[PDB]
Amino acid sequence: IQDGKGDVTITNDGATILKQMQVLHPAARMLVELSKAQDIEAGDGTTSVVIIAGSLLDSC
Amino acid sequence: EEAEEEA
Amino acid sequence: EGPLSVFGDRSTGETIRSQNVMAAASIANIVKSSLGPVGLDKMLVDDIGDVTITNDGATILKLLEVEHPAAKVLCELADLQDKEVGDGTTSVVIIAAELLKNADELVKQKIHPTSVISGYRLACKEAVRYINENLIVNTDELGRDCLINAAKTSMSSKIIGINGDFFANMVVDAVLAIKYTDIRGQPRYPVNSVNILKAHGRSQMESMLISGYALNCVVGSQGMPKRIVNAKIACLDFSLQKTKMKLGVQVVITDPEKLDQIRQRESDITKERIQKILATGANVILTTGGIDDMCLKYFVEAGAMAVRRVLKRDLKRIAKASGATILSTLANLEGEETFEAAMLGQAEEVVQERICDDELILIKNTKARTSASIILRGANDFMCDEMERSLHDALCVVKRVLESKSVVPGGGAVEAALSIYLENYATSMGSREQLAIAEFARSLLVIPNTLAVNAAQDSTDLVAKLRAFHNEAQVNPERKNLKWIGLDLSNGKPRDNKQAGVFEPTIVKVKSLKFATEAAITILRIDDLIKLHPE
Amino acid sequence: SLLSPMSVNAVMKVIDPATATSVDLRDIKIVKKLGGTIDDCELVEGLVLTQKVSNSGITRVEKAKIGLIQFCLSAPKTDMDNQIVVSDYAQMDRVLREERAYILNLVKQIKKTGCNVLLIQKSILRDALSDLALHFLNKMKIMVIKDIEREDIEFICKTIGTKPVAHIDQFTADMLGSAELAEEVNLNGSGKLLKITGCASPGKTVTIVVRGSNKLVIEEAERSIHDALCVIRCLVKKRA
Amino acid sequence: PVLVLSQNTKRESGRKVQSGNINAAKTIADIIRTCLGPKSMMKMLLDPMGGIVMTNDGNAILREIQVQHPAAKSMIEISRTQDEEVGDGTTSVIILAGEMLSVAEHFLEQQMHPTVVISAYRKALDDMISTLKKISIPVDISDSDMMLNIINSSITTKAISRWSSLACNIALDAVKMVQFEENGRKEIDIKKYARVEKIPGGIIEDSCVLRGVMINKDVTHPRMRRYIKNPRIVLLDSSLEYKKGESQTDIEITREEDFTRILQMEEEYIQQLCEDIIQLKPDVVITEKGISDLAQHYLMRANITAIRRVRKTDNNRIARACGARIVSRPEELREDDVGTGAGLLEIKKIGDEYFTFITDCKDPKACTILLRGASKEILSEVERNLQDAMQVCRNVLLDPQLVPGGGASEMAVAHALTEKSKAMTGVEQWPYRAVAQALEVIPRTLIQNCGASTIRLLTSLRAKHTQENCETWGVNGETGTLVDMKELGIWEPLAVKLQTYKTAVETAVLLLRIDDIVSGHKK
Ligand SMILES: Nc1ncnc2c1ncn2[C@@H]1O[C@H](COP(=O)(O)OP(=O)(O)O)[C@@H](O)[C@H]1O
Ligand SMILES: Nc1ncnc2c1ncn2[C@@H]1O[C@H](COP(=O)(O)OP(=O)(O)O)[C@@H](O)[C@H]1O
Ligand SMILES: Nc1ncnc2c1ncn2[C@@H]1O[C@H](COP(=O)(O)OP(=O)(O)O)[C@@H](O)[C@H]1O
Ligand SMILES: [Mg+2]
Ligand SMILES: [Mg+2]
Ligand SMILES: [Mg+2]
Repeated sequence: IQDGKGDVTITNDGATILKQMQVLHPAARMLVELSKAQDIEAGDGTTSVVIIAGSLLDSC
Repeated sequence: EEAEEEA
Repeated sequence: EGPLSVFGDRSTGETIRSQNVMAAASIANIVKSSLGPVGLDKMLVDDIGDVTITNDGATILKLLEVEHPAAKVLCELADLQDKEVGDGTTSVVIIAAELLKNADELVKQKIHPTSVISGYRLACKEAVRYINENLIVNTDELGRDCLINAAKTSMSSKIIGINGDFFANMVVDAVLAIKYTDIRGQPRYPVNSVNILKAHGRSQMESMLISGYALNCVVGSQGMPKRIVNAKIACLDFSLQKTKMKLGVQVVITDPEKLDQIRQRESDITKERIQKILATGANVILTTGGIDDMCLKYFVEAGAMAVRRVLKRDLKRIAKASGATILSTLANLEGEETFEAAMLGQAEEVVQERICDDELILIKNTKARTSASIILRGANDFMCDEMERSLHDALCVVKRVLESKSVVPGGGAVEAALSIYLENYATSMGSREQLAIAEFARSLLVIPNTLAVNAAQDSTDLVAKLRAFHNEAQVNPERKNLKWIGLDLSNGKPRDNKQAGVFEPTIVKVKSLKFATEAAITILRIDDLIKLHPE
Repeated sequence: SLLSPMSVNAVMKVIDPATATSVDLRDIKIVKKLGGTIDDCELVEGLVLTQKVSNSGITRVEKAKIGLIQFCLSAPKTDMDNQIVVSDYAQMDRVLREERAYILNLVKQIKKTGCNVLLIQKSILRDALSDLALHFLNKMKIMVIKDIEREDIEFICKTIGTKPVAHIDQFTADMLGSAELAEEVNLNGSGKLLKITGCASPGKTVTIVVRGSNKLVIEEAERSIHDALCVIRCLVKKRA
Repeated sequence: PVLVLSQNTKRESGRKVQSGNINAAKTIADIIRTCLGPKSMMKMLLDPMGGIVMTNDGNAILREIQVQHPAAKSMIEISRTQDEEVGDGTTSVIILAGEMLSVAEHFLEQQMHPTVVISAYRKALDDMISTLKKISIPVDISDSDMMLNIINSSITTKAISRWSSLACNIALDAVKMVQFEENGRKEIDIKKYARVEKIPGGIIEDSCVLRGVMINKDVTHPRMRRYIKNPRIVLLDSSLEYKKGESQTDIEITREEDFTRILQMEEEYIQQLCEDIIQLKPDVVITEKGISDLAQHYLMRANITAIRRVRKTDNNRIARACGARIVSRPEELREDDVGTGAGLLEIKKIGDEYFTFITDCKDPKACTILLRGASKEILSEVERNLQDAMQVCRNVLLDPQLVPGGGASEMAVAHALTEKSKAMTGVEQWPYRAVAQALEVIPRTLIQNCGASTIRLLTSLRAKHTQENCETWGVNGETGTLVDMKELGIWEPLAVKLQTYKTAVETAVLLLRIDDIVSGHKK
């Protein structure tokens, strides 16, 4: 990820990736909050939670 | 400086 | 395109991997043409016309401005190598770029990057372990010529190449004279404690080593003497201007008769301090702060030298070399202020000497310890700067060799032996890490190829000869001595490099391999890129 | 194979397994230091400081007595608007003599308790350590460390057992902490680092030094270690 | 959108870079090669500020030109390095460097690596130095006629050649009177104590050197004497006036008499200072700071002459000339700080302006050279020529060795290297001979500037040098013939030749090692 200022990050953490992006759709601004909540509660699984939520919303 | 010994 | 509104550009797939590999290859190709004794220099001009001439990889990469982070990684790699060791900042970049280039082909084949990474880690570990078999213990060799040969090999390919013996003798003398007596568990050799000065003028073979110290400063006033035979040195860390009351204090006068004595005391306090200092026989007074015109007269009449605006590091080195004690105030463990002849340095001579229309100060034969300085003469400023940069590498190399008594042959013998050994060792794994290990071994072979190419010779033939000799060494044990045949670039044929006198510290190879492998891994793990638009 | 035992040891050094129900991860501090490789990451059962010592000459002390200060070693200053008026030439010397004596008295009082290591917190309104005070402290052979942050005092006290002092009258030999070694190390080229090890009153704290040949690697390794710590914390919270 | 790696950086590499460097060096050499020898012509330069520089000096020519190619910058720098080191030979160095670098592309284009050429140059330089030391001649520094001959042969090329007898005497007297040895054994000839003053008008033959100093200053008050026979001089670094302190002091007065008493104490202080000065009974007071009206009144009552606001360097020169030393606090004034080595103090007018002369010193260690002439440009050129002569004299005094001029030394060194090269085998032989045969550009340029047949004269001179005892034969620059330098009388110091050769060879070595150029990286 390269920011607007010029800083560079290399990461595998799902919450970090989602925070470092700039998603614009309002429905996509709740997945980052969900990832942050999972990070606070458990500190792991920040990617699987988003995958599961996306799968359920797709199945709907 | 690396020289930071006795005094 | 479409979903995932990000307001930026994202790239995924083989595109980003190829782009990263190309960036690394371009960075390597910028500095590939300055490797080995037959390497040439580079000239750099900024936007205002200032000119720099150099062939030091770290300096070049620091002066260049780069926009690709994959290239900035290599730039910081070179900087880290320079900080950690001080020699070999051009070989590690080439090795890392070649490692990336060779791993990218295996990634283009359906090989997962994790297997490549594990193979690279295993190969690096095995290579580091094996390098501790090609070692040479410097005590076995005669110490002086071992050090001289290491220094000469370090200074080859620089502006001071032909004067290798002269400058190597100077460097070894300075390093030995600057040796420090520690707890005696290990002696220490603190380089950069030697002052290096530049002054254009006569030919470089008139650069001189000073047994003492050199100051880029001049005497305070023209009425003072400019040579002291037996020097008593007082180092001070405060100004000698007329006194001034602090911010909290103010003067209010209601009886006019009391103004004159206050105005007189203002100037009398500093005179009393100066008389206290001079009563002990001090001949030389060095001060970081300023000295007032009113206060220079006392030194002028007393017949003593005063130097102002001396740098703090210079004062520290002078004080420790001459045995003086640095004072930030004259107060003692009681109320009164005293200066004791016990805290004075002693020097065998202090002179002011003229060098090419300017002046400087020489302090000779300090008695508390030994100190050294170097004055470099050259055609002009560019030449002097390049000479200083080339001398720093030799100083660092000599320090490393003295600290760790182990040396290693140069010229590509190490790379050839490692390639042969890792190629043989790759079979015993019998897995997909075998391909990665073989790729590591083959990518280790770029140094002799670059040397031969820069020497305008037959790289393929020379490298084939080296591989054949090292294979015949790794088999048939009674011919182990063939593991030291390096490369001769002035003739185009192999030669026993340990006998010839081409040596390097082993820390250079070990650290270069470790850092190159780490950089290769950290760039090879990238899968996709997202760049955000500036606000 | 090197980072897992570090994480397990770090978590087990902070909690009491008999009755621990949750883990405070602010009791474990991660320090990032460039240079070297990840292989050089280490666990410190003591105190690590990133700033340098102001004392020129002293860098290693054995059997160290440590004290923490929350007042200033400088010229006297009242919180109201104060100012000294001079109307005769004797007062000019008298002021300097009195200030010198005032500083020397505090230095002697500090020396009376046997203190070897002094820590001073950050101050922004008045100078917390003057050149005269530093000169006297060096003459008394005491190592001085300055500009301790105002928000890690709790961690420092928890680690080394010291007690903050805000008045010289309370500087007593019972308010000091004892340590076995307190010294600064110089890494190859990255800089200096203060280490205090062998504390007589070991608290439930620990620190981790993370190395690396690149900043990207250092932050990624830090995040990985945080992930491991969080997993162990979850396993403590629920034994399943 | 634009993917870049190194933004707007221009890179060039290959044989193009080497050819460009050599061409730039040759162009720099070609600009100046008409200004060598007694038949040199002047150049007038127009500077950005609006002045004019009519000159013949190589460094003066080169430092007024702005260039873009870095090789040109390197040559411009080596010119001023030579000028600072020795002060003479700033054209021969440029010409020699140009030739030494021009004779290398022949071997570069024949696929020879530059390192071999560098090694050959560094090998030849030592044998050049050895031959130069071999053919040296000693000189006795007590032979004033020999010293004048050396200085005359040095200045026979510039515009003062019409007044060489005057110029040589001026330079010799100045250098001899400035020479100084002091505490310890530090011998020095610092030329910041030999001031030059240009005053337009009169005639050039009125130029002289004074036993003392001259300043552009006048008496503070008209009733002071303007002519003193045997004065006693005191120098001060402080101001004879009442000034505020610096301790942030205030005065609070609530009575009638305090204001007048405060106003009177200042006059009392001034009177005390003036009396303290008067106790030494001097005749002249010089100070770098101001002097108050009441102080002037008291000094005139005591029959003293005061001068205000002199520069620090002028004060130092006056101190060194009259034997006095500067004192900042009059209270600490002794009989040692009073200088009595003067012999006349005068104040004259030179064209509606006042000047102050302190002359007839017993033994001065500082001097002022006074130049008159047509105008500022002529006086500036005379000043530059005098600087050249004085630095040549100082070099001769610091190293008493001489070598023949006119190209005799160049041809002798070339012959020695050519003879020595036939004992060598390998590829280095060709560059080793190339440098030696490249040393002939100096006599060739001398012949060209004289206006004769270079092709015939150069081979005649080479044949003459091929004999045994002919190391002093050279070219006569005024006619165009071959003459033995012994009878002609052209000799130059050894230091100048050594510096010239070393600088030229090292510049060539530096410029032969470049391979690529990177431009436009914005710090
Ligand atoms: N060695 C392994 N073999 C197979 N599955 C594994 C292995 N290690 C971890 N996993 C599984 O992979 C997932 C871990 O993915 P991870 O990148 O950690 O995501 P997150 O950060 O969301 O936990 C979990 O399903 C975990 O059980
Ligand atoms: N005399 C020599 N013969 C062969 N190889 C040499 C010789 N001297 C140096 N080398 C090689 O030169 C290389 C060093 O490249 P260089 O640019 O000078 O330094 P670095 O890249 O290490 O900063 C090493 O591979 C070393 O073995
Ligand atoms: N009368 C003369 N006859 C022949 N050659 C001379 C004569 N005077 C000077 N030269 C030569 O002219 C050369 C260059 O001197 P000049 O033209 O003043 O420039 P520079 O002194 O800066 O080299 C000297 O090497 C000297 O040998
Ligand atoms: Mg995980
Ligand atoms: Mg090197
Ligand atoms: Mg001349």
